[PDB]
Amino acid sequence: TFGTFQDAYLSQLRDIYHSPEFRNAPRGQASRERIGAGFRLLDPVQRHISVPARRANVVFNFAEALWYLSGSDRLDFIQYYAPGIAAYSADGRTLRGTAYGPRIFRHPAGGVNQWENVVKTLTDDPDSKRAVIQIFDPRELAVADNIDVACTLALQFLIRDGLLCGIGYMRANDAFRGAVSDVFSFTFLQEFTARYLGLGIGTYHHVVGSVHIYDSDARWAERVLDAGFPAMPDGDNWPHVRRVLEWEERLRTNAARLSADALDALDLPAYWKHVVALFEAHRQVRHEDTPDRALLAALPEVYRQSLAVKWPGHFG
Amino acid sequence: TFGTFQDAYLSQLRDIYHSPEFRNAPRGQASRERIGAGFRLLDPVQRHISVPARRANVVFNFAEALWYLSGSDRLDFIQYYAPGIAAYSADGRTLRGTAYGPRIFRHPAGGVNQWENVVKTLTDDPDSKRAVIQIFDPRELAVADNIDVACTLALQFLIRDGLLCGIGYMRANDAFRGAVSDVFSFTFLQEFTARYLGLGIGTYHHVVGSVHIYDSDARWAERVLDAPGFPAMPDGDNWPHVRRVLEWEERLRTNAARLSADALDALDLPAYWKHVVALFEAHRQVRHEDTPDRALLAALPEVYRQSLAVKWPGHFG
Ligand SMILES: Nc1ccn([C@@H]2O[C@H](COP(=O)(O)O)[C@@H](O)[C@H]2O)c(=O)n1
Ligand SMILES: Nc1ccn([C@@H]2O[C@H](COP(=O)(O)O)[C@@H](O)[C@H]2O)c(=O)n1
Repeated sequence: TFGTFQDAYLSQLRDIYHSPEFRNAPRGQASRERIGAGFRLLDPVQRHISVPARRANVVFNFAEALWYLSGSDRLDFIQYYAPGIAAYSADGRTLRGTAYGPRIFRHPAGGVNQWENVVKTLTDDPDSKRAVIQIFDPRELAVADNIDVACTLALQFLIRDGLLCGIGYMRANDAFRGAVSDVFSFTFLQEFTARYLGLGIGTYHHVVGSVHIYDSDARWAERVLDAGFPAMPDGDNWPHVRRVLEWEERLRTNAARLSADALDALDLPAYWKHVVALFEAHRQVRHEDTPDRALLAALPEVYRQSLAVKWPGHFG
Repeated sequence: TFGTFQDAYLSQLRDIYHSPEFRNAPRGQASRERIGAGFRLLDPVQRHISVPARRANVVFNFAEALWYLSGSDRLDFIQYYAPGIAAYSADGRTLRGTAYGPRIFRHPAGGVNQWENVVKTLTDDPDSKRAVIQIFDPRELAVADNIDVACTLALQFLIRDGLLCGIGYMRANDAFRGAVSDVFSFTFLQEFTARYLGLGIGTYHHVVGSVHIYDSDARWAERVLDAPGFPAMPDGDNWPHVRRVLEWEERLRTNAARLSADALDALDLPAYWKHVVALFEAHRQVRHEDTPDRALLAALPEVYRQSLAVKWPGHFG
């Protein structure tokens, strides 16, 4: 049990790096590994990693979570924030196992919107043990030479004492890289759903079959070992997400830009204005426009620190 | 971490009973509950409960596991061993979420034999992290008033240091009743698969979203709280033996045949599977009111004799 994700993240990283159970090479990727590992977070909203040596990217973290909420499998959207994710696209256009959006909202088994069914299940029986979003699909292992097999099995939500608890079940999790964005996204979905249901945030449980540090990340993991997040507004945030996704697409494609004062004047809750400002900052970097230091100064300090460490030549 | 399932079972039972995180009533079923609970077994073959107050039914244990291997969803097979299970059959003929057989061997999401794909995956890449059998299906929540939604999410197998390790992921588990047969079945499938792959047995991990004791079981669970090795399955491909065992299972369940102690010893089966068919003949004696055979009983492994003697003491005690 940990208070924040960063404490759990660093504890687990130390366990795997210094006390691995196995050394092996699944699909040729040499790794340190432990089997059957998990942790509990008492405060899932505190979902960010701020250790400067880790250079956690809060823009990618929100982008991935909103990519899921958009229901999209398109590579162009997410590789803009994480160019290396193109390695898992067989067609150069879409992602399969990596794209949890379609798994949540139009699952390959029947096209089912599982998020809606979970909300209906919890509304009809608040104590339900059945409110599960299935991610994995049985046909993924029937694909020959599949380069992108879902590694999350399911997400479960439970309403307990007026709080929404969440459980993420994964068959495998990269303890150094993937875990940072997976726990961010799963606790983001948990909070989003809690707000929608009018509930407080309960605990988050992460449970993983194989937790591992790839040997190719050993040096960076060692640098990290040698070294408040704001709350989403109450209620139904879908209208805000739709507007943020509109700004996301226009900024990513450089079809729009917004100054610091334009951002502050957007008709959005402050929480979501800051997410749009992250995307405008990222546009300045990727499309080589003038970095806006007034933009940076208006962000929450957690975001300011992420930007200054990720892009010190722009925001440092 | 526990040496045997019985140690983990009793420890989890006492944890839920004495220190439940929640008391609630999903679908109106009042319970004591803990969230996100798991354990690790070092010896998954030692999968049985031998506390007499629990009256664990090794015949049902093997019947459920073989029902899964048969790929069947039929109620008539399994309700013969567990009469109350018909409460989860909407049509009186089949089981849905309770029937893991079709989920393993012909999953409704594409008609996929996942066991075959797991064996192929682990043969092509022994270190694979992908060898997962999915059980739950997203369409199960799509219609209201479903009385039988799968509570197992997935089973994963990993080859680590030449040993087949298993992980069962469940969204919910009855810690007092269902967990006894679920862990039996999952570690049985683990051992079966390891023998097929020519591997030894590693660890088994059980992880469950909601683990609970139903209030209606509290009296029995209190009695259990107030209160011999399991044999190893033979090496190699046990499918041909399973097929023969299933032929005998149906003949005995329908009272179309009977097996004397000498008829059991003459079966063309490894000793391990002869004992399983003997369990079915003993069960036939119970269900069809035939003479309890003392000689059958004496030839069984000690673990099985104790289960029969406690469960049906007038027949086998
Ligand atoms: N969301 C994701 C997607 C992939 N991953 C990583 O990618 C790997 C995919 O390779 P396998 O399919 O071989 O497992 C996982 O084992 C895990 O290391 C992750 O940790 N989180
Ligand atoms: N294999 C199975 C099948 C059912 N069960 C029990 O049946 C219940 C089914 O009800 P829910 O669908 O409400 O969970 C589970 O919560 C669990 O108590 C089990 O423990 N093992």
